[PDB]
Amino acid sequence: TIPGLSDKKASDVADLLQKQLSTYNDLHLTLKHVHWNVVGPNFIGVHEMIDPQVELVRGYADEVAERIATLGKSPKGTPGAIIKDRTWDDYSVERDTVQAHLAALDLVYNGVIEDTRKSIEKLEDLDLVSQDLLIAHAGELEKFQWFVRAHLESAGG
Amino acid sequence: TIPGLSDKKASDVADLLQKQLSTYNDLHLTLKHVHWNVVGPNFIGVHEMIDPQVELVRGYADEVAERIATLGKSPKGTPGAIIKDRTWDDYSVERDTVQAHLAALDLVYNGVIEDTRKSIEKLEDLDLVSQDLLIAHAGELEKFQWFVRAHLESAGG
Amino acid sequence: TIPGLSDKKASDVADLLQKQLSTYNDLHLTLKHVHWNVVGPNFIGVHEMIDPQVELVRGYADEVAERIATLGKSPKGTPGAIIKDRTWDDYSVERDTVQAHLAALDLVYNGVIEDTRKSIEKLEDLDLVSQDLLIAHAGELEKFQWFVRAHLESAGG
Amino acid sequence: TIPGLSDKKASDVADLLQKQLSTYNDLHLTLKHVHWNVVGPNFIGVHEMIDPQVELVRGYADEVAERIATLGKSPKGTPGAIIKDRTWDDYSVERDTVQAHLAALDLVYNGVIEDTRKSIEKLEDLDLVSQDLLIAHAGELEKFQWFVRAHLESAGG
Amino acid sequence: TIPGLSDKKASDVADLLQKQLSTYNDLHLTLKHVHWNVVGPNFIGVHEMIDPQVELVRGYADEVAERIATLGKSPKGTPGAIIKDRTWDDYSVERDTVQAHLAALDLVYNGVIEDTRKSIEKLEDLDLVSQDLLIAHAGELEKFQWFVRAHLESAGG
Amino acid sequence: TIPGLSDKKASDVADLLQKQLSTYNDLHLTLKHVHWNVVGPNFIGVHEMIDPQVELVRGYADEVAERIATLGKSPKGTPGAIIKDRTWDDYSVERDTVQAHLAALDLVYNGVIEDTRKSIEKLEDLDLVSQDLLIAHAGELEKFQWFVRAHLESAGG
Amino acid sequence: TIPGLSDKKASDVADLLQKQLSTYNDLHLTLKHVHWNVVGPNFIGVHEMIDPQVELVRGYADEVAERIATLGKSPKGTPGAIIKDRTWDDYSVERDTVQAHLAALDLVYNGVIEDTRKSIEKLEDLDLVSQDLLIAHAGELEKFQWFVRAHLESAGG
Amino acid sequence: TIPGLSDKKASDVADLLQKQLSTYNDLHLTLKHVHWNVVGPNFIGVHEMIDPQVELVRGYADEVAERIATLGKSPKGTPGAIIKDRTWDDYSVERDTVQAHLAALDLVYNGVIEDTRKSIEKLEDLDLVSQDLLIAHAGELEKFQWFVRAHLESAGG
Amino acid sequence: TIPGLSDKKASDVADLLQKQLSTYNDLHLTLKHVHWNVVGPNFIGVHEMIDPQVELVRGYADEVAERIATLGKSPKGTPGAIIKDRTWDDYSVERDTVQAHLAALDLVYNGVIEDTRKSIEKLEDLDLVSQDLLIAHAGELEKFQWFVRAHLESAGG
Amino acid sequence: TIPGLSDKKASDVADLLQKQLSTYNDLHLTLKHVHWNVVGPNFIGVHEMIDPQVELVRGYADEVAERIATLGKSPKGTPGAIIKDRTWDDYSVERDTVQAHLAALDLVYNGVIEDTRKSIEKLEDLDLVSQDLLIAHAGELEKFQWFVRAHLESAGG
Amino acid sequence: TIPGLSDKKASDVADLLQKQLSTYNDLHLTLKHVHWNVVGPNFIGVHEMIDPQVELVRGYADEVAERIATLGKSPKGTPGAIIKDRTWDDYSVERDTVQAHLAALDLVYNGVIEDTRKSIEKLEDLDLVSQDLLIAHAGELEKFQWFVRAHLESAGG
Amino acid sequence: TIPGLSDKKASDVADLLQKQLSTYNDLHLTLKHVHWNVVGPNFIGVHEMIDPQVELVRGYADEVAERIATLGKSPKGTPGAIIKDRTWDDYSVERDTVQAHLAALDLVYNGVIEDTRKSIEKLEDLDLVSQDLLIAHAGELEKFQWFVRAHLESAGG
Repeated sequence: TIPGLSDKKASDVADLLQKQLSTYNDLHLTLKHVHWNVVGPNFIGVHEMIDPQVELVRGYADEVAERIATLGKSPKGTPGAIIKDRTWDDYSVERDTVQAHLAALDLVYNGVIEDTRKSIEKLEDLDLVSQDLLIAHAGELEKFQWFVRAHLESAGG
Repeated sequence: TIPGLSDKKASDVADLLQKQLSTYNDLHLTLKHVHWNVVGPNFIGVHEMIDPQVELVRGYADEVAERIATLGKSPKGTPGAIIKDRTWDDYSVERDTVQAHLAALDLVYNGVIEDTRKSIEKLEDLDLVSQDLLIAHAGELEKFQWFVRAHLESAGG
Repeated sequence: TIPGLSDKKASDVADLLQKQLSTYNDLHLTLKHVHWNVVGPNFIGVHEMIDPQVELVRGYADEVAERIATLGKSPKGTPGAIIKDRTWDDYSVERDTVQAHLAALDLVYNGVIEDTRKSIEKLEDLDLVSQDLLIAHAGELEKFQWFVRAHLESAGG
Repeated sequence: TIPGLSDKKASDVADLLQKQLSTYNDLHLTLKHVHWNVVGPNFIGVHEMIDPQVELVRGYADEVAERIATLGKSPKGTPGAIIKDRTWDDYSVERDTVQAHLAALDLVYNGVIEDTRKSIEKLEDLDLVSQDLLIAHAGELEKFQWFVRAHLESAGG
Repeated sequence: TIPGLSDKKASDVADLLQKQLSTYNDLHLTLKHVHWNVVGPNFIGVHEMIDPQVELVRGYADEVAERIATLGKSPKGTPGAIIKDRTWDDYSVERDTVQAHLAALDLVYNGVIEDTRKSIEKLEDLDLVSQDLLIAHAGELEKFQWFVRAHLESAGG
Repeated sequence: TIPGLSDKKASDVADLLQKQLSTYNDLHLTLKHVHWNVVGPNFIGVHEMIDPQVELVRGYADEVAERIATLGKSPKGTPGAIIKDRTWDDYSVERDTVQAHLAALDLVYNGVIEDTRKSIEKLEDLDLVSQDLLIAHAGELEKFQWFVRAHLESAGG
Repeated sequence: TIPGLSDKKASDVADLLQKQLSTYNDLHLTLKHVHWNVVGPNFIGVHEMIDPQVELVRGYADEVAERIATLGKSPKGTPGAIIKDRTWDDYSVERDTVQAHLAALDLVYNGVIEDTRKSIEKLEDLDLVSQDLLIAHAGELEKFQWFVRAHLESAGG
Repeated sequence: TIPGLSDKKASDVADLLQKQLSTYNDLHLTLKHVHWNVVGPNFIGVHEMIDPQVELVRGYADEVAERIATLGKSPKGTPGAIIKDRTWDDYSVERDTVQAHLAALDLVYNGVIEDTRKSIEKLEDLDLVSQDLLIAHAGELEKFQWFVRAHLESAGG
Repeated sequence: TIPGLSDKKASDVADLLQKQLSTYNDLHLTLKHVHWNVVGPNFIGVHEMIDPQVELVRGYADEVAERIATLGKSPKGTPGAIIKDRTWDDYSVERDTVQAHLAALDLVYNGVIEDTRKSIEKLEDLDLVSQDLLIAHAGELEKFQWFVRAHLESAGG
Repeated sequence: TIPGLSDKKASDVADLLQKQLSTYNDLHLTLKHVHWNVVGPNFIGVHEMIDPQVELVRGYADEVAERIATLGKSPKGTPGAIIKDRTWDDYSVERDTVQAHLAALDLVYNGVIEDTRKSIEKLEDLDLVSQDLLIAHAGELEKFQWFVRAHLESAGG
Repeated sequence: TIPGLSDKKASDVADLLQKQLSTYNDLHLTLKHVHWNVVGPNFIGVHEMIDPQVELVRGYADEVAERIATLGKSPKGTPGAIIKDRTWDDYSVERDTVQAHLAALDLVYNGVIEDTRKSIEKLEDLDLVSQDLLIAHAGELEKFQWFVRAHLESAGG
Repeated sequence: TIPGLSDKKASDVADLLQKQLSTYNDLHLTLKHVHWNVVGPNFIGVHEMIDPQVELVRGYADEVAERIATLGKSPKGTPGAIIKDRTWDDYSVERDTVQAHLAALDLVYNGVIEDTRKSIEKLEDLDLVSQDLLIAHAGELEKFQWFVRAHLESAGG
């Protein structure tokens, strides 16, 4: 009954986003979880290096959901609703080192930027504005992965 | 090992808090979920009434996790970790009026302020400082429930 | 004599933005007009929900013109210049309730996001950067229409 | 012993203001009283709508009292001193809806902009500066009545 | 049905302002129009010189319209409503030098400080508060004309 | 019909805060009254030493009521409501020196911190969170009385 | 050649202000002079009490001079131009106590609020806007005299 | 002669605090000393991780002393006065690694949170407000120890 | 190894960007060089017109380097590294008028917006996110060139 | 009776700063005088290029006096006190173009940086800290003269 | 090893500074000690007069320690470390009037500005940059002593 | 034709600064280059530890050039113009560890503080103000080297 223009084409994208909407929600809790379980002789560096990224992604969440409802469908943001769309195993790492946790996080982001890049191409035709949302997000998500990656590498590790 | 003092008495409280860090995490997600599914001829009021409360509880999330780690134990923040501690059904309400959602939230807070209150008496003897945390939280959580409650009462609604 | 690259292809987009430029100017006035004429028991919510949107679009305006002028052409922002490009009737709603004004506004935006979407596609070949401007604008304009829409619905009203 | 110019004229304006300093102090308490007793599906709108106005009037309080001492006389700020100058009944309205409290407030303001206007003309030939003080307040106070009025009215309600 | 005091007198001042609300809205668009059409070896000076003045006048707009609704009448903000009250020709001047546009602006302001002054005296015996509003604006508007004038003149040019 | 937990035990604390609520309101006025009546060669120090304290207590006020309303009861903040609970004479000191007003204030606070201490203990069983409110308030109120006391002593004056 | 309205009337008000622009510039220097020459067991109170007032008056300076150029005439800001308009002796008082300097300042202000008031009435029938300027200043200047006066006085001293 | 209520009971707590008052003073210098002698390939992390804690504890100092004087006794804050109450050996570590310095600091905090927790229980009866001071402090002191601890540990080291 | 996805397609873009990070670095230095060699009776205008643009491009510098590292490759930022990628002659103009320098800069931007534009088409297929970067940049770079261009044009200068 | 070290050697520097003190005061007025008398098509650039400089020097003033008073002597800041030390003619330039006023100002500064340089060397033995004051001041004063100079030259005008 | 240049000449200065870092540390503690033991009918004046000076000297503390470490040597900041370098008796004065305390502080500064001055001449040849540090400090330290001195002087007190 | 005073003596210093002006320019790019190529398990620490230093030195650049032009000569800031004055080999280190890069950077600063200290002594006679510029800079440059150095050392490494 209400999107910006295309009854169907939108419902497609509305579900594309909801998949992202839930990945971020796992993401920011996951990030946060990592932040307070990270440990060892660089913990404050990373612990904090994270906090912007939490705050950023959390917002990415808002931007998705607000978009979805803009598209017409309803966004779903309860932990129930994320296990539903989720496709990793929930971050299993616990009190652990940086290296452990970033190794761990690298792979998590790996899902996210892969999925997001895919929803980007899917969107290229359907809805460009929403393509642009994730494109923005994506730069920032990728960047953050580079931060985490740079913590463990040398020649090209 | 590490706590502030009592190898056991802490371990006891570190699960009280872990019961809580998971409740808030549910809460903040839930609030947020409510923030962007709310609707009607008062939606912006509440919508924004909420946004501080998210940001606040989310921070409540940090405070107690950071405390858990302080007590010694590791805090558990992944959405898996909150289904594990969760006691209610996850928030049932989707796109829907303010009126619905606040009834819905009212009930949610009802878990939280009761649960937190109970954890406060439990804390009175064991660890006082952790009592103080939840006491602070409690004031602000309860307050917010009165914000939400006031939305549907005259005589004594 | 001056653009960034294509004498004709620019003149084409400079005529496009100009149509937009004037739509926004109508809009920020329209918005503002609505804002100090809205009324009823939801008044302040909306009265203020608006003000950011005014300010945003007003800036959206500066971005049009400065782009036009960048493109080479001269941009036009006098009330005479806007009636010249204006393709709607001017906002007919005088003092009134919220519900009225938002229905009225919903329609106005219907014009704006429809038109903007069209100038986006018109631009996908022409000039990508100008495409980017409006894609940006678009998300935010659309978002705002959802804010107003969410004010009068439930199932899918 | 000390004013700026007219040893008598000043004393006349000095009590004029004291009547205002007391009305405001009633006002600011009254506003605050209303703000935390308001209720219903619109409470946070008004509840907050009000807050700037409290802080504003309170300041208005400062400006006149400081002005009185400037004039020469001593200003009187205690609840005893306001009951003494007061000439309404004190806000009778207790926990209650918006529409109720705003009806009530509307009337309260009615005493204020009436009395303040009256004290302005009285002041045209006493002391202009002091005239300007209240003229300033007047706009702002009047504006705030319109905010509250706008809550119940349709074509001219 | 509602003003602060005089059921008629108010309606008289109410249209006075509406004449202003429309002049300003022309003004603010006009200013903005000039700002992005100015040019030559002095453009950024003026281009910016202007910006505070736009934001200022725009605000001046708010203050009178809000004032009108305060008075009782409804204020009229659409481009249709300004062409309707307008009594100049609309800014004819298109891309062009500083000196050109400032000459043009000077004249535009000339209508404004003239008309505004006239509406002030008219107001001395209608409504003082509303008189003060424009007196305030007057200083600021007048000041801005002097800024623009100061651009071409030597001994008295 | 609504509190956080105990229908009676709340009504008991809601009557306690209410007594406090009104003490503060008297206080912020009293403070403010003192502030613009203080005088002598120490005037500005104190004149300003006060203003934070006003503002603090005023907020202390909001915290009472919002707690009361949270507790379920309706809070009462009209000057009539404060004389009703008021257990002192209203601040009798009119224009005067610092030394006078602080002696006068020292006594007023003597009432406040005495009473607050008592409602704290009354609360240690009743409602802990409300206990926490006033404990917070207390430290700051006490601190302030020391600020005023420190103004007139040496050995232990 | 250029004012806003009255080619003569304006010149009359233009010198009125120049008398003020010079009084202020004396004033602001004078204030500053006092501020760094004050002394005794109260110096930092006043020393600072003053600082806002300098910055304020200095600004008052700007407002009238800018106003003069607005009126048409050129304003005159050099020490030569103030000795020229000046009509007191220059602050004779050198390093010295508070009470001394405030006595001295009190008198200085006395010239100011007297002269400024006189220039206001003179202005009621020349130019109202310019009248408002000084009325504004007047409150603020007058307020500052009361601050300084309040330093030595008991029952009416 | 002056506390809030209990001549003796207060003098007891007044000395309890002074012990803390001096521990913090050792603490913030000690922290600071550590901050500029820390070294190695994570120094900036910790170096900065410290700086908030200095600023925080330093304030904790103020809060103690101000409380003491509030209680009636005089607070003692000279390096003489801290050696007097001190009970560790002064931080002996010098230009040294992080690990060294945090190992070193862990143990220092160990004294502090142990002592503070003890003064907490001592206070539970005597003066609750002061109990609350340290309780607040304590959370924050403990938290900071968790930061330092987390720098050297893995499984539970 | 590391990129977001395509081992080659990235490597390709990582030199597109490296072509750019070096162009900006030249640019920001050049701008700055121009900022403090500019001169004439409009120097401050432009001088300051520039300072944002430096700070902005400099940040453009970070964004793409940080992207390069994200894509996997290492970014090269030393002045050696920019002579290596540089395609124009380094900025020829020394102390000299605005008019000269903007002609000079105009030509400089002409390299940049053309080059960046070309790199954007090149990016359309390979890596979209990196396209978006330069697209954003482009808008702002081109804009600035219009600021500079406007400094010497009427008819179509 | 009081300096930092040398009864005579201070009195010598206290007479030096005093000469400076008054030069600045003349200057800030002079600057300010220039600022609201400048004119032509470069007006706003300079009109504002100045304001920081005013404010800076004004503060330069406070630093002189406070230093003098620190040195032991009493500093002198009344317009009479500045003509007493003043070694130039007062700024003769009334309304005028930029080019004029800056030529005029260039000369004024010529006095200031010449004199300041001389009091610097005079100080290299006398009092180093006072030397430092003026060295600071100097750089900034000189810098500003270059700002004004750069306004009227090219080869080396 | 590490310094900026001279293996010895630095080592020499690194104890000059270490003499200073310990003096300031005493100072800031002492100031603070004075801030909260001050008392009388001017206590807030001075009390607050001090608080910047603490914060400032404390930072003076960092600057020179950070310099020491820069010169190569390790700085020593523990209260043990300041009794080791300390040359006066620790601050003798307990709860006591302003007048006492400033006499007391006056004497304290007297050590400091003399000592620092002497260390500045000592530095003139060896290390200039470190001279500049203490020179900066000196201005501000001496200044503060004049603030304190001014509290008890007329003729030449 | 224009410096502050000495045709030659200045041209000497003008070239002294230009050598520094270019070292910084290499410096800030070099720093920046280091910041985005730094890597390993402390990268965020240093990566950020750098960013202030970039921003700081970049400004140091401005301060030089602005000074040069103040001296009369023209400052040269193009990458061409830095290779011209440069005397290291351009930073050759590429994607590499912290330790590598700081080892690398230590030596770079080594040039800079050595050169700057030398231009300091050269300046001691010629121009003191410019001596002071670099002296300021120098403290800060040295400090930053201490930060980098402290990352690799223990006993005195």
